Amino acid sequence: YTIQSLIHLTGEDPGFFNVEIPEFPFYPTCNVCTADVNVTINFDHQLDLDFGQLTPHTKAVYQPRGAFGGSENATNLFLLELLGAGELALTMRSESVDVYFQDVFGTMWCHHAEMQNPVYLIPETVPYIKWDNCNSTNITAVVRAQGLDVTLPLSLPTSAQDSNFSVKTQMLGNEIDIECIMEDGEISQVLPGDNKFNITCSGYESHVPSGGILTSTSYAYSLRLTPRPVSRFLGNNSILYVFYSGNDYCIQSNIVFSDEIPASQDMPTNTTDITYVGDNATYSVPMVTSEDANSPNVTVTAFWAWPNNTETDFKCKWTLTSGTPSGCENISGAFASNRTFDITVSGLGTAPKTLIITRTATNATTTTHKVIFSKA
Amino acid sequence: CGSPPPILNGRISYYSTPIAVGTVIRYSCSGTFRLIGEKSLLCITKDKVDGTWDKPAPKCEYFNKYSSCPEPIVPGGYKIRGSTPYRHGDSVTFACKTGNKSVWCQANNMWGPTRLPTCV
Ligand SMILES: *[C@@H]1O[C@H](CO)[C@@H](O)[C@H](O)[C@H]1NC(C)=O
Repeated sequence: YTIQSLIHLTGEDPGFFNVEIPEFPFYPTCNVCTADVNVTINFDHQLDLDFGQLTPHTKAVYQPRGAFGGSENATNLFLLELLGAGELALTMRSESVDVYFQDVFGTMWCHHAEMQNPVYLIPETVPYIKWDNCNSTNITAVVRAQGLDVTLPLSLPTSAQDSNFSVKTQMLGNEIDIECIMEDGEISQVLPGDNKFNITCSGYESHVPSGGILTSTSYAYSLRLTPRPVSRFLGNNSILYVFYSGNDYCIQSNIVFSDEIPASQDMPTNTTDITYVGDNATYSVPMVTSEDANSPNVTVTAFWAWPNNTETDFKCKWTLTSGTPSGCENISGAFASNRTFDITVSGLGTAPKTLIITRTATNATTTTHKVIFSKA
Repeated sequence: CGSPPPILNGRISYYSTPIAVGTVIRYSCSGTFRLIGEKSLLCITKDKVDGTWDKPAPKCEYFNKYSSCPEPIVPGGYKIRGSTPYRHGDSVTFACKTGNKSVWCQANNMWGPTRLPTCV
């Protein structure tokens, strides 16, 4: 399905970046979650790719990248390629990306996430630099999912009173050149702690906000940098450096990204519920807010609960622009005068049906109305 | 190349203790003062082992506090890592399909340590 997005480069210009795409349809199958992925990445002509990766919620960092545009620099370096709720990063080598598919479960292909960064990047093979005058605390900068998270102690409490604190930092590794900066003026000890200074962190827009907090105490303080743009092109044993000035002292720590599976990737559920006494239970699908009263396409894919097998009598029909309304499933779907579908189940049953419907109208947010039928 | 040229309250990074070797060093900002100038530093080798560093030491001071500066452009110049908004000592990068490839924004505005570079 088509969900356009706009992205602008921020801070410095690292070659690698993460383009979050939680917008495409995703279903809470809780069992078999096959998902065919096809990606197109433009550059400059357009070096279209043929990225293909079919991983359920069992392998979150797979990166099969059989290309067709030539020997491109890199694509979808996977360290958190699935980590998060629907987050599918597309990392490159340290650009008007047009993703095309997440799951099949029927016949509809589209996606989009436009980035205004350079179409073709530049190699950024950083020479090994150690910063001799930087005390290496060798703390473990574990990159949980994609966003970095550290609690390293700050540089020094030199001239704490009326200090134009600046926390400009940078992370280095396997040919990655990304440096963080601290925006919004110059923080000077506001409140006892949790200064919440916004961090540009370079990289990309970082839809989830990224910033560090200067947890001052009394006189030893700390620092809690949270730069989100951290991806797989880092080395397995790489080093980041933090430069905190006052009134310039640096600290070095070891960064190791983890390739693991997240808590969940499915789209957030509306968790709607209905109650029935008659087995011919029908549920009215609420109108999605982001879509007006008229739209050229809208689908109500009725999926069962805990499907141990592959797809079964589950209808993804009832679309607009001359769409087939005769659901091949065991169930039957209907609607009303207003565009609110009334979906009837295949006789339901004594057990809760817990059927899942993801009504994704065009240019509207996907609302997976996971409804758990309850008897009397 | 002997000894690196120091900057104002900045950083010199790592070079060990070489006998005129000093392969790679990096210069960082002074913190509250943004770095206005190319940060890289590699010791080029002349006919003799002893030589000079590739680039002069960049200045590390304020750049118009938080005020902005004119967009630096040249017909043979792109805007890599550059955008309409500006703050303090932010820089851009230049290139062309057919000169230097860097310029900053200082307090004097319209440039940083050096003027907006031209191109062939
Ligand atoms: C809304 O959807 C239409 C296609 O129906 C698209 O052309 C337009 O760019 C979209 N606008 C926004 C803000 O999503």
